[PDB]
Amino acid sequence: QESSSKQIRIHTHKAAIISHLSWVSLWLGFHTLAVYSHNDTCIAFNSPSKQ
Amino acid sequence: IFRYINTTLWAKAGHFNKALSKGAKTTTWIWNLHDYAHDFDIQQRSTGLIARKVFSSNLAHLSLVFFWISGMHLHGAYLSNYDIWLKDPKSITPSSHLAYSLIGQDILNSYTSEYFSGITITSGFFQLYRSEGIITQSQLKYACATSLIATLICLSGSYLHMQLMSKFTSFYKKFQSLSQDHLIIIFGSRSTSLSAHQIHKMLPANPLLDSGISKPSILQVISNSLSYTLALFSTNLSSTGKLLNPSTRSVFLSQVAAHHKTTGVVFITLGLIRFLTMYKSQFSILTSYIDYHIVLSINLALIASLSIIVADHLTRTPIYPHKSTSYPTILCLSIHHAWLSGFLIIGSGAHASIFNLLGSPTSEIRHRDPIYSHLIWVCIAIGLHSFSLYCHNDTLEALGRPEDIFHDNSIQLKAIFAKQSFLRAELQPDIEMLDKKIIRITQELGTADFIVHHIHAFTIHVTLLILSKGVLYARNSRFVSDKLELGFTYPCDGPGRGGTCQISPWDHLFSAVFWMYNCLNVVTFHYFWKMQSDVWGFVSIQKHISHYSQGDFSVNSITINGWLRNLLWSEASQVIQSYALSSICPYGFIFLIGHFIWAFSLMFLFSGRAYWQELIESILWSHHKLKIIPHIQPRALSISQGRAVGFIHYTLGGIGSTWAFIISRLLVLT
Amino acid sequence: KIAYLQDIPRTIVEKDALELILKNTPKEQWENPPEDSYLYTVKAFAEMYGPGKATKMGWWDYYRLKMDMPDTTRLSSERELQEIEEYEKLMMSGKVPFAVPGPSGYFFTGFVTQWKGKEPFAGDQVITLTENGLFAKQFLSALAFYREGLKPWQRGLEIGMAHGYFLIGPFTSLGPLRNTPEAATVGLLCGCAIVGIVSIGGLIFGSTIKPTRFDKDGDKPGAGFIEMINWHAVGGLGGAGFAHALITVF
Amino acid sequence: ALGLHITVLILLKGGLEARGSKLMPDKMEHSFGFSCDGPGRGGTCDISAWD
Amino acid sequence: YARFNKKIKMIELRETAYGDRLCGKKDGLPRTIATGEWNVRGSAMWPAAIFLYIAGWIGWAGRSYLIRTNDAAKEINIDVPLAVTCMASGFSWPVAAWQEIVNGEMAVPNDQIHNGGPWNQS
Amino acid sequence: SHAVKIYDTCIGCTLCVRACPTDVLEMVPASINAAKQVASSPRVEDCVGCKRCETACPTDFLSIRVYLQDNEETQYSLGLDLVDWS
Amino acid sequence: AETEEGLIIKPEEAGKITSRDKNNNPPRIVVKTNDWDIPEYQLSTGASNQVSYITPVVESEDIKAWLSLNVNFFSIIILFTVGGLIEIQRFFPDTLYW
Amino acid sequence: HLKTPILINLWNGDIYTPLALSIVQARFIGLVHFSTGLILTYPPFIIGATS
Ligand code: CLA
Ligand code: CLA
Ligand SMILES: CC1=C(/C=C/C(C)=C/C=C/C(C)=C/C=C/C=C(C)/C=C/C=C(C)/C=C/C2=C(C)CCCC2(C)C)C(C)(C)CCC1
Ligand code: SF4
Repeated sequence: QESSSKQIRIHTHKAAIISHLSWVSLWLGFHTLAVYSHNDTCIAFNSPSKQ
Repeated sequence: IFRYINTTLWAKAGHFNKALSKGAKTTTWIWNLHDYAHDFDIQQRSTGLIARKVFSSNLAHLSLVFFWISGMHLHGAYLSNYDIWLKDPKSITPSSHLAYSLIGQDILNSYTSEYFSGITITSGFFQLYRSEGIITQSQLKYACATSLIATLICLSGSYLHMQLMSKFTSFYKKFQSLSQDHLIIIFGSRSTSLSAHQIHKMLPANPLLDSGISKPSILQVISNSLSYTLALFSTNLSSTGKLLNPSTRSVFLSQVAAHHKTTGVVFITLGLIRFLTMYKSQFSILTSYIDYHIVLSINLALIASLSIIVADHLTRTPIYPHKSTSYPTILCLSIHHAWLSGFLIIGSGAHASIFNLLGSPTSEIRHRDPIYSHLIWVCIAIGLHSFSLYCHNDTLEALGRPEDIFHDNSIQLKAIFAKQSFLRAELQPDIEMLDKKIIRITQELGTADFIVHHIHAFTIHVTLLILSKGVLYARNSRFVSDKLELGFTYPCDGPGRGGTCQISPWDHLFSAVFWMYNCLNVVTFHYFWKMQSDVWGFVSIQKHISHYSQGDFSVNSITINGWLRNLLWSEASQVIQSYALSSICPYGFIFLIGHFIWAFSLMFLFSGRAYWQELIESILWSHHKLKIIPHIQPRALSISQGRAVGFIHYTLGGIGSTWAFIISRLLVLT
Repeated sequence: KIAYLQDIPRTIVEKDALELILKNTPKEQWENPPEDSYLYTVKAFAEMYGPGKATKMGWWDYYRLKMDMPDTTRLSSERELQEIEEYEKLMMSGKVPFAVPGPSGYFFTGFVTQWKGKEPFAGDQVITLTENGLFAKQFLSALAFYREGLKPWQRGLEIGMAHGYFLIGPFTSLGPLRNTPEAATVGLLCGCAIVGIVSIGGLIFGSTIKPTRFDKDGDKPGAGFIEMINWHAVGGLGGAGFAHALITVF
Repeated sequence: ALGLHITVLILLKGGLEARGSKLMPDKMEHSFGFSCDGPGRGGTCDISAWD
Repeated sequence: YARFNKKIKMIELRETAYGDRLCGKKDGLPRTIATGEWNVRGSAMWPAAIFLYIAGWIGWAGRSYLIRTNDAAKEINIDVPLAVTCMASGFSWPVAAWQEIVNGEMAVPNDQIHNGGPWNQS
Repeated sequence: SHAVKIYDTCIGCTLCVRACPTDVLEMVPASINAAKQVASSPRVEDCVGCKRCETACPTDFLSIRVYLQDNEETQYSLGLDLVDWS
Repeated sequence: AETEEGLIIKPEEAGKITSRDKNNNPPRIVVKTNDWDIPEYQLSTGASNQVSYITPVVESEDIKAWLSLNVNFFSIIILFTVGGLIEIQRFFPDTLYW
Repeated sequence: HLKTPILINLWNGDIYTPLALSIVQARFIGLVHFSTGLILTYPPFIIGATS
């Protein structure tokens, strides 16, 4: 429990770090792939202006 | 009897397996529930229930196939341009498949006829209908109705047999009865029935269409009443297959009807012969192979071999009218059956392994080391020989030494037995053509054909090595001496003995699926390039031939760079430049999606489940922080499931990539 | 005797079919047929229908019964049972009815090759025709590596002559200079190089593993193997030169 | 940004759970790189920090 | 022909509808505004607000159902009346969630959930 | 050879002993649990490393721990069959 | 329940019991099989017009319980959501209002 | 190899016993192949495209 070392303080809440990193990774992947897929689908359908 | 058919178990998921009775404590329970769904052997109750489940599930699947046939028939009767295709098949692409005008999906339907826009189907159902004398919409209506009735009948039979069969039921174990009645009544007495159908409905009809009367006086002549035409009206002597029908570019249907009659006679005579024939040698096989999994494996291997024979025989032994010119249809009919052959062969290997683990094996498993060792040596020999002739040609062509490569204009490896295999076909010294399109010309086999055939042999042998190694080393091995107790499918036996990952027969199938996929991707590419380069294509009135690939195969397929450039790059221009082009937009999109899925599989293929379990625990911390506790505890996929998901996504993505690549190009060129 | 096997009506099962069942079923299972065995159904019905019992059945019940009994053709006859009882006896006795793989299958050659070797638990002593037949044994024993009475240099010389004579061909033909006016001295040089490389490998093997099966008594360990390898190099040179001389002269 | 986030996620998770995670709460007793922890306890492929 | 006429009308309607939307001086493809403008054509503020509301609604309904069904049996065999009750009740999530945040009913102290793997002991 | 260690949390299941495929583990009397017995690993030189003992151990974290040592492998720890190292 | 009048008899009295029924159907032999899906197979002693329903036994309660299974619930909701998206796309295409 | 006529009388495998690569070694070798392929496939493309 001695929260003195920096690695100690990082390890105390390591689950929070990893969970938030997973959240931001999921957000970026979802919203980049989905917008790219929107553009791909709407430009395959002869609609460049629907991107 | 039927009072025990109760819905009380519908809500109780996982009832069939006693390992799932503890309840869904973790998410692994869901995947196990889905995994054991059709594993009737390990499910609860006696062996009679196993037989009832197997037979009724067979009937239910048969009803499903009948429903699929009925759907195809209704699409052909009410959602197709089959009328104008009947009137002019050489100018209309088959289409029984529309797309709704939503999200601009209207761009997928393309001009197939002046009154029809839709997706060009390549199933070949229109050629089948024409060969089945189906002309009016009413005929397709009644075909769909009969298929729906068959669906209902088979569904009701599957429902009934779960209670008609009992603990005393034994009709499935009577293999003499099954073989005799199947053989005679189906292969003999139904082949002659189809011969009757053809003689009485095709020859009265298909010659009428070929005689130029697409009118057929409507029903005055088409609706039978044509007993003044004779059965062998236009055989034109000759030999079956030597002379094709000049109008439809196929074998005369009278010859097909005679074939079916004679094959039915042959099957009936074989059923009569089986009363006294050669036996007492396959008798150990007879007694030791009376089990569900062994007969399933035997039937899967047989059906897959028949599928590959169908794939090779549907393309340059033209049976269907107006089908040889429909190049996308020919390509699809070959390649789909090729893939099914590969998949069902792999399934045969898997169920051979399952039979070895459940039943007791035979004598060949005792000298398994020489078998699976000479198989290893032959695989290494033909891999270090077939492929490397490509590597040698590639290296020496890059070095600028074309006279030292394996080509026709260089050191040439003549296909001696194939060049002396003029036995097949044995056609006259020219080609056949219907309408600006080549029907069939003999594939002149040279050096490139020799090398690619050896590549096929090598890939087949390696896939067989994986399958037979899984089968023979299922019970035990020098590595692990109690693999029998570990079951059929297991991730490993532990990191000990250096590491025991993927020793189970299930993992051997897991690798064999990859190797079969790699085996017949080369088969697909060989067919797709060879037909375009040397068979398919336009014509010139001066007897000169302009193929689609302009004869690239004999000059480029000798090197891997030739395959990369002239097949995967130049012939991918149609699919890659397919955006906003009406017919081929979905093919470009599906090409992209297949790439995505194939790359997505690698996440499951390369990673282990412990990392994902730890990540899931890290996320579950945040969930527990906000009082969001999933009591079905989140667990990462099991090792076997991770491998299965990876393999499925890998094969699906790659198959979709090839599928789009070949279909879009053949639709554009045609 | 057994109660339910007496006075069983022919309508339930015929006499010959019942005798065939009893023959096929092992004797110990007659009293209490197991389950899912035709004899189990015969017992479960003959104890319900018979002379002193229910003498009639509904048509559908009798129809289902007739499809649970054997149809007199799915049962092994006496000769087939003998075939199995003797084939299994052969297999368990360590003898294999010799068979040879064919076009997706194997032909039985009608021969009993004794399978287990002198050490029955040894995996590599299972005797086969291609390694333990008289011809195979005498051919392996008469090889230069094994021939009795040969000095190590003689074995080396013979093996080297074979290798050197053979190795010229793959280079002088289909080689980089296969079409040059010489086209064979290049092959000679390449074959001598291959012989030298494999001889160097053999020297590495003899200086690392040091086989002692060719050393005479009281000698430096591995000396026989080293002598064999050196004379293999000499014989490879000689065979390569002889093949080249034959090619040039003839 | 997605790629950087995920790379940092994997590396940071490996660093923080190199000394022990819920799945394997003794990981600092073993080497930095080791094969696995056996098929039991759910299966433990790719469990080391090196993995 | 009629379906293509309808498609042409849709295309012309799209042309006239995107006229007020901003597009680059070199591409011609209309742009989406992500500056929080709230008052331009194609702004991302309105879709962001709508999605955040409905996503919080979904998450709040799921969390409410999980809290009110503290059992694994209720997750495989959904209590449909309670499930739809929570689904309908989720509309007030932006207020109920904040009232739980400030009143100590959403979060849980770290000393009540499994922190993670041990990193030390000796 | 690997390193198989038994910790005090053992409750005398005997499941680890039964799961071992090379008779590495054994039951010894003790007084630290209601079963009056704990596991022992007197013959870890025969421990292949399959970790079946760890799979069979029901304590919260395994009372028996197998530490893999790959730079330590002997012929017994590798399960060599075709080749003898003695 | 469904065999309130069958004169059901045990194998031990196959040829002993003859009292037919409230109908004239002869007594039926009940065989206690060990299968849970077919716990008891009933055998007849002669011609009979026995009412043996081939229809299953379902009830509203357990059909609703099956529809309350998480798969059916989360498939109905997602199917309705996808259908609503498709209908919105049909009715308000090209998001002109944005 | 231990069954081939000449090999068995020279090499019994007791010295440098052939074994399959261990798990960590296998993962590392696959990683090396993947990294080499992915990295070294690019410079040819760069040179072909720019030059
Ligand atoms: C007649 C064909 C046939 C039959 C009757 C069976 C029957 C059986 N197989 Mg089997 N198998 C077959 C063909 C067949 N197989 C083939 C061709 C292969 C090679 C791939 C296999 C490989 C195989 C393996 C490796 C295993 C079995 C197992 C089993 C048993 C349980 C299956 C189960 O519960 O799965 C439940 C059903 C599923 C999980 C289906 C899920 C869907 C699949 C996995 C993905 C398909 C994706 C789809 C095609 C694409 C989606 C479209 C996309 C656009 C979205 C059962 C006896 C298992 C067993 O334990 O046997 C005792 C087992 O381990 N089989
Ligand atoms: C009750 C449902 C619920 C709720 C309230 C949350 C809440 C949260 N999740 Mg989450 N999650 C859920 C279900 C849920 N999850 C499911 C089913 C999965 C499996 C796919 C995940 C997988 C998951 C991952 C991998 C991660 C989160 C993360 C998070 C946190 C950040 C928000 C986020 O990333 O959302 C985005 C949520 C997802 C991408 C998962 C999909 C959402 C599912 C489909 C909603 C299901 C709701 C359910 C059906 C409601 C039914 C109600 C009815 C029965 C009455 C947040 C605490 C992240 C985190 O820890 O950062 C702090 C993170 O990295 N979740
Ligand atoms: C194909 C065939 C086969 C095989 C065969 C073979 C294997 C062969 C081989 C062969 C060979 C492989 C031969 C060789 C020979 C050699 C020789 C003949 C040599 C000689 C040499 C010499 C003579 C030398 C001399 C010398 C010396 C020694 C040194 C010095 C110098 C001199 C030169 C003097 C079989 C049967 C399977 C079957 C079919 C047929
Ligand atoms: S399994 Fe674990 S707890 Fe049980 S006796 Fe063995 S070491 Fe002790």
